[PDB]
Amino acid sequence: MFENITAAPADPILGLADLFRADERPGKINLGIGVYKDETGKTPVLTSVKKAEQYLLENETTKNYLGIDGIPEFGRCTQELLFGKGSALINDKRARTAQTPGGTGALRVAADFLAKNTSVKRVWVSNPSWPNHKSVFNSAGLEVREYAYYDAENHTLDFDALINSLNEAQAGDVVLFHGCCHNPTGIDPTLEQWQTLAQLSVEKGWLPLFDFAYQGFARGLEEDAEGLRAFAAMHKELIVASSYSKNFGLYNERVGACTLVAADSETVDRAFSQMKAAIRANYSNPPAHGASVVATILSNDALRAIWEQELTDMRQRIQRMRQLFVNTLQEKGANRDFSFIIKQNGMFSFSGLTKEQVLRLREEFGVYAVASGRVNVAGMTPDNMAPLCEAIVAVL
Amino acid sequence: MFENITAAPADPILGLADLFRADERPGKINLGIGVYKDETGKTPVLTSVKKAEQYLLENETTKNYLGIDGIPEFGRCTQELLFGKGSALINDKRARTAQTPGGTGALRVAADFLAKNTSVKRVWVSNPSWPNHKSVFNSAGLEVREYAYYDAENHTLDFDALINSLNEAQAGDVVLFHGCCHNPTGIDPTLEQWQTLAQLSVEKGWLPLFDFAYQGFARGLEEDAEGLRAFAAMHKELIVASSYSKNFGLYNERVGACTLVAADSETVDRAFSQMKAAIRANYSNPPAHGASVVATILSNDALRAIWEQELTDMRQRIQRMRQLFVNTLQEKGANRDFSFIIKQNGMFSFSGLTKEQVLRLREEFGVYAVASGRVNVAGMTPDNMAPLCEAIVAVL
Ligand SMILES: *Cc1c(COP(=O)(O)O)c[n+](C)c(C)c1O
Ligand SMILES: *Cc1c(COP(=O)(O)O)c[n+](C)c(C)c1O
Repeated sequence: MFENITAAPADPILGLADLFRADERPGKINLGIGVYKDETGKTPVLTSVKKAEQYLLENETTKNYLGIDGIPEFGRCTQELLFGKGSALINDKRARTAQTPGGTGALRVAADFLAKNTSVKRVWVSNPSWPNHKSVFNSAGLEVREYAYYDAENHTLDFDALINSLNEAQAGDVVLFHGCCHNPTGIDPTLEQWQTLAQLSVEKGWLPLFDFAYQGFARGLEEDAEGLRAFAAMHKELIVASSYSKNFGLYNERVGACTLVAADSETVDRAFSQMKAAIRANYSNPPAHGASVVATILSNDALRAIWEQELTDMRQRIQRMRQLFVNTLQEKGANRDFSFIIKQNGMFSFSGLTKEQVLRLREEFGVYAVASGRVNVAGMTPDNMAPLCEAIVAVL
Repeated sequence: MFENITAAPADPILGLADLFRADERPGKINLGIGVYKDETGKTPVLTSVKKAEQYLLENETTKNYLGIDGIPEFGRCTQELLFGKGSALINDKRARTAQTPGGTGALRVAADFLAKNTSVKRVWVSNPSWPNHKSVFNSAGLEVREYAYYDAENHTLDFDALINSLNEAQAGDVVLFHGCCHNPTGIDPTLEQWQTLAQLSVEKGWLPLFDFAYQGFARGLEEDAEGLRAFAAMHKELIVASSYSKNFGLYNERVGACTLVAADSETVDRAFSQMKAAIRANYSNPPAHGASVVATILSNDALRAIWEQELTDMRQRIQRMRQLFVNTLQEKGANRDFSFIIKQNGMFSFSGLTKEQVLRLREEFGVYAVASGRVNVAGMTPDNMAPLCEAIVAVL
C-alpha cells in the first residue's frame, strides 16, 4: 500500500527547527518560527501561567472529558476579549465559541464546517500570507484564490490593488483577513481602511473569516481588535479563529478558539451543532490544561494583572530590537535603508531578502530565516545582533 | 450563509452527559460514557499522574512548540507497549509514531493520510462498533462497509459469519479491528482466532487498522496486545490508533498515538512525512501536558510501578461490579439469565436491552445508558447497584 508514496517536502516554517537542531555550528542563530525570546535567548514559561498551573495542581479533582466545545468560562472570556466587555453580540446571544487545539485547529474546524454545511468553494487569502493557510483550506476541499496586499517598492499596503483584486470575489465566498500583525508583512490596515473594507464586504456579500493570532502584539489588546469590531458591527455573520499560543506563551499546549456568529440566537445555535459534529469526527473534545490556564488567569484579577504586564514587556522588548536591528545594519555597512521595518508590527520583519540570500545565510553563516525573507525580531537579542547584521550585510 | 443549516442530531454517547446534567432528579445514575468510577462514584485523577504533574511543574522551562509528531520519548515508550520490549519492528526501524489528540485524533490522522496518499475507498468496521467510527472515516471521504461480528442469541462472536462477511472485502481495503475490549460487545477473539484472522488478511491483501483504546483492561498490558502482535509478525504494513485516556485516566488532556509500520525503514519514513503533512493541515503539532505525563511515568521505575498497580485496581474493581450486577439482577427478580456479561471484558456490559427499554429507563427512572443497550459497569458502585437493578427489572 505504501511503496509509491513519495515524500512530502519540508514545511517552510516548522521544517526549519529540524535543520537548525541538526546544525553543528557553535554560533547558529534561529530567527525562523514565531516564538518570543527574552534578553537571554530563552523562551520562558510566563510567571502568570506557572502560578495558574500551581493552582490547577492543587485544585483539580478529575481529568473527565470536557464537552465538545470545551470550557465555557474560556468561551465567555474569549468573546469579551474579541468583541468587548458589554458588546451587543454577547448580549443578544449571537456568538458561539468552541475551544480548539490552537489557531490552526480553529482554522480547520472552520474549513470543515463551511465545506459540509455551506455552499462555499472559494476562500480568498492575501498575497503574501502564512504558508499553512493554503494547506488547511485545501484539506477541507476548498479552493484558495489570492488577493493583492503588499507593495514591495514603497513597503506599504497597496489598498487600491487589494480593493481591485477582490472585485473578482463573488457573493458567498470567504475572505480571510488577519486581525492584526499581518503574517508575513507586518502591515495592517488603518481603522479607516478597516471601515471601508467592512462596508464593502456587506455590499458584495462576502463571509469574513478573521485570523487572530497576535492579540496584544501591535498596540494593545483592545486596539488590536478595532478592525474585527468594525466588521462585527456591520455584519450579521462571521467566524474568527483566535489563538493564545503567542500572547500567553502557551505554544505547545495548543489553546485557541473558533467563534461562530450569526443573525440571532436560534440560527447560531443550529449552526454551532454542526460545528460540534465536525469537531467530534476529528479529535473528540479539546485538551484541557492550556485552556484552563487561560481561563484561570482571565478570571482572577491578580493573575490577569501579572499577565498583561508580561505581555506588554514582550511587545516592548520586540519594539527595542526592531530599532536595534535598523541601527546596527547601518553601522555594519548595509547599503539599503532598512527603516521600513520599524513601521511593521508583531514578531517579524519582512526584510525583502531574496530566496538565495536566505539560503546563503544558513549555509555559510548559520542564521536561519524563512525563504520569503521573513525574519523573527523577537528571536533577536543584544548578544546575537552584531554577528547577525554582519551576516546580512555580507549577503546583500 | 447559515439560514438553512439544519441542526445536527445529538451524539449517542457524548450527548448523554448534556441530558444527564440537565436532569433535576435527586437519584439519577450515569452509566453512558466510558469513564471509570471508583467505589465512591468519583472519577479521580490518578496518583501516578498527580506526581508526574508535580514534576513537570518544577522541572519545565519552556512551552515552545513540539515537533509535528510530538515527544520522541512518548513515541518510543508507546511502540514498546504495543509491540514488545525488543521487537523486530523496533529494531529494524520499521515503525513510526506520531502523538495525537487522543485515539479519535489518531483515527482521523490515519483516515486523512490514507485518503490523500493511498488508493483506499472502503474501510470495514464491525457490526456493532463505536458510533463515531463511521463519522471519522466519512469525514475523510472514505466509505464504511460493515462486517458481521456478534451473535446476539448465544452472546458470542459469530466467527464463521465474520469470515464470511469479509469475503466481499477486496485487496487494498482497510479492515478495522479492535485490539481488546470490543466496543460495544465486550467479546474479543481468542489467540487462535486472531492467528486465523492474521493469515487470512495476508492472503487476501487487506490493510489492518487496529483500534487500541483499552490496553490493560481485559487481562493485562502484554496479554491485551497478543492479537496485534500476532498480526505484526505476519504483516508488512499496518497502522494502530492507540489511546491513553482510559488506562491513564487522562480523558480531557487528549493523549493518544498513531503508529504507522511498513516493510522497511526507507518506506515508513517516506510515508510518515505525508502523515506529518496531514497533521500540519489540521491542528499543527500535538498538546504537550498529557503526553509528557505519560512519558514521565513510563520512564521512571517508581512512577510506572505505582501506575500499573492503579490500573490493575481499576480492572479488578470493574470485575467485581460485573459479578455484583449479575447477582443483584437475580435477587431483584429479573427473568433473564444475565450471566453472559461476566464473559465480556472492559468497562461495558452489552445487556441486550431494547431502544425503548433504554429510553424508558432515563424518562421514568433516570438511569442513563446508550441506546444500543450498552451500559458502563465501571460507573456502578455498591451504593447505586440496587436502585439500578430495580429500574432494569421493572422495564423487562
Ligand atoms: C503563529 C501563528 C499561528 C500558530 O497558531 P497555533 O495557535 O496553531 O500555534 C497560526 N496562525 C494562523 C498565524 C497567522 C500565526 O502567526
Ligand atoms: C473510549 C474510546 C475512545 C475515546 O478515545 P479518546 O482517546 O479520543 O478519548 C476511542 N475509541 C476509538 C474507542 C473504541 C473507545 O472505547
